[PDB]
Amino acid sequence: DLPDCDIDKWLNNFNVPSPLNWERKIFSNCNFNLSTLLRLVHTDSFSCNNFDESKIYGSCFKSIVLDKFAIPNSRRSDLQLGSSGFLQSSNYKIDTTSSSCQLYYSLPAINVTINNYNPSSWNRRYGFNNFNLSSHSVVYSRYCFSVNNTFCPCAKPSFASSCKSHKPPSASCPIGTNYRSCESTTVLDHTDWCRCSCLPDPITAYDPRSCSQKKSLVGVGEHCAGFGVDEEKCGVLDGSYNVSCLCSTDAFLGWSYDTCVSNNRCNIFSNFILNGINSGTTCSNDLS
Amino acid sequence: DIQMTQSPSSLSASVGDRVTITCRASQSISSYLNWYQQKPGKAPKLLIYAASSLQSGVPSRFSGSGSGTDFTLTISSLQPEDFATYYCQQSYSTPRTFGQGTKVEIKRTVAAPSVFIFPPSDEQLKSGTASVVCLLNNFYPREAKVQWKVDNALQSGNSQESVTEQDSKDSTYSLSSTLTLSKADYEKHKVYACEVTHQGLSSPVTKSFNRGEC
Amino acid sequence: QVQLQESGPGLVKPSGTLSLTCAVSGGSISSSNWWSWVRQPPGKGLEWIGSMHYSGSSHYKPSLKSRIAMSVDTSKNQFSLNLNSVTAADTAVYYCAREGGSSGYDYVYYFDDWGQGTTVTVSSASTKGPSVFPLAPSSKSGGTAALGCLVKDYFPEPVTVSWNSGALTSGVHTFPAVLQSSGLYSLSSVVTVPSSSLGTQTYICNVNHKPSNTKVDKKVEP
Ligand SMILES: *[C@@H]1O[C@H](CO)[C@@H](O)[C@H](O)[C@H]1NC(C)=O
Ligand SMILES: *[C@@H]1O[C@H](CO)[C@@H](O)[C@H](O)[C@H]1NC(C)=O
Repeated sequence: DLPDCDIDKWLNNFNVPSPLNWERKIFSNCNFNLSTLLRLVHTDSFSCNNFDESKIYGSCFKSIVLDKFAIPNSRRSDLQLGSSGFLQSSNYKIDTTSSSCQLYYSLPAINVTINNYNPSSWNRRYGFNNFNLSSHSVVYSRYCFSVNNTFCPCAKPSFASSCKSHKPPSASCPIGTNYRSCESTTVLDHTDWCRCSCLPDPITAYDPRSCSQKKSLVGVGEHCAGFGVDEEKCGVLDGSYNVSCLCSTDAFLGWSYDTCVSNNRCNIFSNFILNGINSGTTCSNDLS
Repeated sequence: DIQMTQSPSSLSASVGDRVTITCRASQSISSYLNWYQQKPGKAPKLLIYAASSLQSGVPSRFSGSGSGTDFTLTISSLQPEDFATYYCQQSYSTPRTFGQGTKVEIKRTVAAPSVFIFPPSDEQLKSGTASVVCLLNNFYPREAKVQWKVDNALQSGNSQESVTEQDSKDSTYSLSSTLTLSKADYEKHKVYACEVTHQGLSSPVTKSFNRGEC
Repeated sequence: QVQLQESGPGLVKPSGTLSLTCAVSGGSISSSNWWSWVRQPPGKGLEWIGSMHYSGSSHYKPSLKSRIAMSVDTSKNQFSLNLNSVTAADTAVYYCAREGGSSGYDYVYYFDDWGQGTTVTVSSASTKGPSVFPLAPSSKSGGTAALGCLVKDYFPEPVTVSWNSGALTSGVHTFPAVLQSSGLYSLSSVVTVPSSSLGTQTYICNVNHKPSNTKVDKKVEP
C-alpha cells in the first residue's frame, strides 16, 4: 500500500536548476522500478560508484537521495568522478565515498526552463540580482568565496574622504559588519595613495590572508559559498553614510554560463545516493 | 609575519644521491610555497612554484610536495651543477618571507691542489708596492694551509686569502693568497716561497722564485 | 622571455637616498605581473622589500614603510625603488624580479626572471678605480700553466673580469675580493691554459669597475 516514489516525475520536471543551485530530493518509504525509471527518463548513461548497479534491482534502502542540475555543454567532462574542473570544484562535488550512481539524461528543450539562482546569501545581501539570461543558459561558478557574517565589501566613507590619490568607493556597511580594510600608502609620486584589500581582485589577490573573501572549494552537500566581488566596485566614489553598500553587476567575478541544449534537448545530470542497503522501505519492485 | 624554517641548514651529499630538504611555515599557507636555487655569484632561480609545479626548463630531478605547513624539496639524483643554497618562500601573506636557506655541498674524492706562485709585476713595483700571489687550483676537500716564507722567514701577517665556492663541474675549490710588501722591503730579499699543506699531497709542496731570475 | 636589468649608483652616502631602476624587456609592465625588489645583505639570505602593480597597488616590508617607495612607469616599461635615510644596515645586493601568479585555482604568486642584482654599499668613502696587474705564466710545470690578473685597490664592490672579451671561460676562477686594511678591495682572476700555447696564444683580462667608470684591458705575457 506504499505509493510509487515518482522519481521520473521529479527528474522530468520542466523547471531545471543549474549546478550553482542544484536541487536535492530525498526519496523514501515508496516503491520504484529502476527499469521503468531508465525508460521514462531519456537516459544517456547510468552507472554506479562504490556500488554494484545490478544489486539495486529487488533491494530496499533507507532512502535514496538525488541531486540534479542541467549541464552546461562545455563543462560535461567536469562530472567525471574526481574531476578538478569547475563544476565539482565550485558547484557540486560528487561524493566518491558514498554508494552512488550517476545519471545523464535529457528533456525536450522546448519545455525546459532553466531556474538560475545565486544561493549565496552574502552575494545577495550586497546586491546580486536575479540572472537575466536566455531560458537555456546554465550558470556555473568558477570560484567560490566564503566570508564571515561580519563581512562588508565597502571602504568606510570617513577613511575614503582622507585619500588624496586612489580613493576607494565607499558606503555605509550594515550594522554588525566591519568596513573593508584600507591603508594609506606612499608611492614615488603620491603620498596618500589609499590601498585596500583583495587587490587586484579576490581571485588574483596579492595577499590572500588579508583578503576577507576566502577561496572555498565546495564540500560534500554544499553549494557555492559565493562569487568573489571586486571590492573596488562596491560602494560609490565619494559615497557617504547615506549610501547603502552594494556591489555593481560587474563586481561579481568568476562565474560563467553555457547552454545545455544539443540536438534540441537539454542535457541534465542527477546524482543518486543509496542509503542503508538492505534496510528501510525504499524498495525496488523490479523483480516482483 | 609567517616564519619559514628549513631543515637541515646545510648538508653534504655525493653525485647521484637523493637530496631532501624540508620547510615548515609558522602557520598554514595551503600551497602558496615556492622553492629557489641560488648558485654562487648569481641571482636566485625559481625551481618549484605553488608547492609542486616544476618551472619550465628545470630538470625533472627536482620536485616539490606538501601543503599546509610542511613542504619538501627533493633532488632525485644530485649533479655537480646542483651545488647551491636552496630557499623556500611563502606568498599566502604579506610580507613575503623566505626560509633561511639550505646549503647543499657536494662530497667528492680527494684532489691535490696544483700550486703556482706569481711575482709582482714591474708595473706594480713602479707604484711602490709588491704583491706576491700563491694560487692553489682545483683541490678537495677545502681544508688547506698556505705558509709564506721570505728568505725562510715564516710570515704571520702581510697576507690575505680568498677561496672560491665548489666548482659547478668538478666540485673542487681554488684558493688565492696575496702577500703584500712595500717595494723597498720586497727588493731587500731574494727567495719568495709559499708552502702548501693539503691532505691530497704526498708531501707539503713549496713553490718559490728568486727575485729577478729569468 | 621576460628579462630584467637593474641600474643605479652602487655607492650611497649614509642618510642618503638609494634609488634603483629596473628595466623590463620581453614583456609589458602593464600586465597581471607585479614587480618586486628583494635584497641580500652580505653573507645573509633573501629579504623581500616591496612589490608594486602598474595600477599603483603596492606592498612593502613593514619595517621599511617610513623610508621606502616604489613606482611603475608604463611609458618606459620600468619600475623603481627609493629607500630614504639609508645606513649600513641597507648595504646589500638588490635584485629586481617579476612576481606573477600561477594558473591554478590558488593563483600562487612567485618570483621569476630575476635580474642579475646591483651591489649597494652605504659608505662615506669615495669611489676609487682599480689598478690591474698581470700575473705572468711561469718560464717553466706540466702540460698546464696558470696566468691571471690582480685587480688592486678599488672601492666599492663590485668589479667584473672577463678573459679575451668573454671567449675564454673554461678554467677561469675569479676569486672573492678581500678588503684590505686601507679600506680598499683587491681581487684576483686566474685561468689555467695549455703550457704549450703560452708563446702562441694571447690572453687579455677585461676589467670593469662601474662605480669609478674604469675599463681596463691587460695583456698577460710570459
Ligand atoms: C514494477 O514492475 C513490475 C513488473 O512489471 C510491476 O508489477 C510493478 O507494478 C512495477 N512497479 C512500479 C511501476 O512502480
Ligand atoms: C572570521 O571568523 C573567524 C572565527 O570563526 C576568525 O578567526 C577570523 O579572524 C574572522 N575573520 C575576519 C576577517 O574577521
